[PDB]
Amino acid sequence: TVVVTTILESPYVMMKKNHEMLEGNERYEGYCVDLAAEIAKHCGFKYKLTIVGDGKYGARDADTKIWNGMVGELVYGKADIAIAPLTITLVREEVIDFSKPFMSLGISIMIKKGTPIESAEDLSKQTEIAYGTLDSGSTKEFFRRSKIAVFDKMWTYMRSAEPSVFVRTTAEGVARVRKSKGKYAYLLESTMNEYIEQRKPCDTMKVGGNLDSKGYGIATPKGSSLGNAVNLAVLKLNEQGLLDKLKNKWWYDKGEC
Amino acid sequence: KTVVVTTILESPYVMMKKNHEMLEGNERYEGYCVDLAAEIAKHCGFKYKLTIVGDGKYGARDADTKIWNGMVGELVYGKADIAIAPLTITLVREEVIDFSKPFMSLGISIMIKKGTPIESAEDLSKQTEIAYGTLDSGSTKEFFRRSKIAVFDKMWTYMRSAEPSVFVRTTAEGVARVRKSKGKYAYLLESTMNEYIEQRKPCDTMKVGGNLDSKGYGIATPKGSSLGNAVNLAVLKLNEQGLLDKLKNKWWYDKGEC
Ligand SMILES: CC(=O)NC[C@@H]1CC(c2ccc(N3CCCC3)c(F)c2)=NO1
Ligand SMILES: N[C@@H](CCC(=O)O)C(=O)O
Ligand SMILES: N[C@@H](CCC(=O)O)C(=O)O
Ligand SMILES: [Zn+2]
Ligand SMILES: [Zn+2]
Ligand SMILES: [Zn+2]
Repeated sequence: TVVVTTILESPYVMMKKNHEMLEGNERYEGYCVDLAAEIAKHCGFKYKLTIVGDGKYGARDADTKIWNGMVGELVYGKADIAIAPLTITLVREEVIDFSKPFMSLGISIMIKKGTPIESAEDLSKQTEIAYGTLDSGSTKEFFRRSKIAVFDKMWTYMRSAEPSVFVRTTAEGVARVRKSKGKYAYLLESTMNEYIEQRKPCDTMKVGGNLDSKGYGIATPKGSSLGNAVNLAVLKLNEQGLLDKLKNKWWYDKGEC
Repeated sequence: KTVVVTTILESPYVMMKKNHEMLEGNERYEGYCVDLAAEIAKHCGFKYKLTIVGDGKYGARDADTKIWNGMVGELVYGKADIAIAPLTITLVREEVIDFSKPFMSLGISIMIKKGTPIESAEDLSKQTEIAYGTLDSGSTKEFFRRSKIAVFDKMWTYMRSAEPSVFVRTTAEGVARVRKSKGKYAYLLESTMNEYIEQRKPCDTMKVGGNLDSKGYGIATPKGSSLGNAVNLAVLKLNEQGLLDKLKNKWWYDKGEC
């Protein structure tokens, strides 16, 4: 029975409305819940969905070099596979294995509707509207490491921002935009931004182009025997059109705005 | 040793320099994949030789003989050490060769001569006046051959049986057929190539509708080759440091004639 680490992040993994009357894997639904079922089916394994203990994606502590989040769970042998919106990055690919990507994304800007910001450049050029990112994820590192002038300017601002502009979860970033009467903008992956734009109260919007282009991968411990089969299953699901089918199911058929 | 790179003459990926005959070796060529090759080599610490695939093909396995042709075949039979090309990551290929994480995204798309009354694949499927086809021997063809979606099965049933053949030997041959056919031919090709041609003179083509699928190009190596790891890490590094996006702009949009 494969221990799968994943994260409560809509619409990837969500507790079902009636989750309290249900047990095990059946408590959960979402894109990655269906994806998990499919990968397991093709690789012929049984599995247990577990929600990452610390609620994080995964970053390395600069001082201890200890990994947190789903990454750390694989690295420390606490999970067998991570099936989640987990961004394929160079620092991570050095410690864990990733499948070929199952979904594309880029960093994007979420505003409360009516906010006068069209681009990352607009953000960078003003101080009235605060902005930040998720903690312990790939978006923060993009800004941390960027040498592109606009993104470096944005970073120099964000990291010294008082009070803090960073949030612990996506939901927190989104609620922060919604309650902030236009004075907070949130930097987050286009997948998540586009999902939220189609849900009530319909008061947010993605503006501008994506800042980069990347993908999510299924992740396994280095040298895991599961990595081969899991990668081939991602390629098969894509070619059968199932990945396209699932994006449609979870994003646009679940639309409200 | 010197790494033999297999690639293909496909704009804007690899093209002959205008003065190539007075130049030598790697210096004869230019394009997105020439720049990318130089950068991969640099970061992986290797010397290399660009070679154009002999049969000028991407790579398919013959149903009867079972031999792989194209750049895939050069890798499978040990003629090349790495392929650095707009080579689409597919399952059938990944079973015989290794791919890096993708360096560029694409989807199958439709190219029409301007003013052609077609907005989608569903439109193409529902009519016979305007003929349509694919490159004869790459991922786009095979996508249609295998597909179980009503619309694309319908399109395939038409293409495979259409006479004269709707399939072409090269991308350039597809594009010239669109341009010469007064709106009576539409070409199915990857979005990257379609969007490039859309920005070149005579500015008489365009991409219509959404992409039919989503996939990536990968750097390919022979299965279990020692280069594969360093190459994958270099692709991730070069994406993260903004080189791939810079190179896309340089070869598509900086060079735009329309
Ligand atoms: C592996 C595959 O074809 N997956 C289907 C889609 C395509 C995809 C993808 C993600 C990322 C990229 N990149 C990352 C950098 C530029 C292109 C890409 F080309 C394709 N993820 O999901
Ligand atoms: N997908 C990201 C988390 C979300 C974000 O950083 O915006 C990761 O793997 O770290
Ligand atoms: N990039 C494709 C070739 C072009 C096409 O099939 O449209 C391949 O690797 O086969
Ligand atoms: Zn399946
Ligand atoms: Zn610390
Ligand atoms: Zn470099």
